[PDB]
Amino acid sequence: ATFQTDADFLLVGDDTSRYEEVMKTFDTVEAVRKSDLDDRVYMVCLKQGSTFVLNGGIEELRLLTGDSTLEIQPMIVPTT
Amino acid sequence: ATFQTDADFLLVGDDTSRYEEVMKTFDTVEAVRKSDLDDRVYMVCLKQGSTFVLNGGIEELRLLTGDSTLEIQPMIVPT
Repeated sequence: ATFQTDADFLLVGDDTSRYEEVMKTFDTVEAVRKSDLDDRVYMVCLKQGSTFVLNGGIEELRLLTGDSTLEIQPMIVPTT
Repeated sequence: ATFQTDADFLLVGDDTSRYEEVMKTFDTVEAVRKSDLDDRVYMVCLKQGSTFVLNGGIEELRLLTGDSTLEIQPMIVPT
């Protein structure tokens, strides 16, 4: 289904070798950063105002990624 | 005591108002980001290879910032 979100988020997967490269093609994404804490994690921070939309949904991203394990999760703060 | 770290980290305070400003001041700091989840939280990402260091310790950051409630805390990842 179609995926959307105004909030930054994370990419968690066992194969992150194409994450950065794939995310560059989305003009709504501002930057991307691998976690110092866990290799299977990447933070995706969005351009202001932008709304990340992915028509083909998560499977579409998995497909672009070349990783079926990939998962999109919210960012976590130790205060909530 | 001196404060040092090579890893990204969070800033957490009640008066977030000069955080971004103060952070730009450090050439070891690459970017800063307020959390969508919590108004008191800012992410601090460091330039690659860089070491963020505060000789006056965290207290020196509380000074610069004007926020005695400021705390530096590690980043948390899902598991």
